[PDB]
Amino acid sequence: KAERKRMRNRIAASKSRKRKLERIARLEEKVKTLKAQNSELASTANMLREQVAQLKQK
Amino acid sequence: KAERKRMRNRIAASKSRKRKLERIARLEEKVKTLKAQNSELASTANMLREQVAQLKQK
DNA sequence: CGTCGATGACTCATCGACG
DNA sequence: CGTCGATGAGTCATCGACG
Repeated sequence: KAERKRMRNRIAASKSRKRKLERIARLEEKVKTLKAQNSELASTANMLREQVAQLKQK
Repeated sequence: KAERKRMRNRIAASKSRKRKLERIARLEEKVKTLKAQNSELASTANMLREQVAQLKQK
């Protein structure tokens, strides 16, 4: 029937919306996680710049 | 009058879908640039270890 | 209260894939 | 060809904001 198809499409449409939100969430967690690493990597670089300017003494 | 509102809503729905897409594009751009920046900060940290392990000569 | 635009949910129009 | 599920678009339900 057309009633049955209309009902299968209602689930298809909600599944489509769902994985749109799922995609938004992965992307947002990805940038959250790259920001953390950015800061990790950038402070380390900083800690290593000081080790350089302190070893070039003597 | 029903017609006119139905038309104004068609435009609102279009605007809604478009800024969902604009949101996805900004999110993917952010990931792209944080990635490239990570690469930059990680190669730099790596080059700085080697200045350290070579200023470590005495 | 009615009316606005925004947005989630429902429905319709198409799509490519399948047989 | 008819039929499937996926997805963009149109439509309906409902929201908070306005006045």
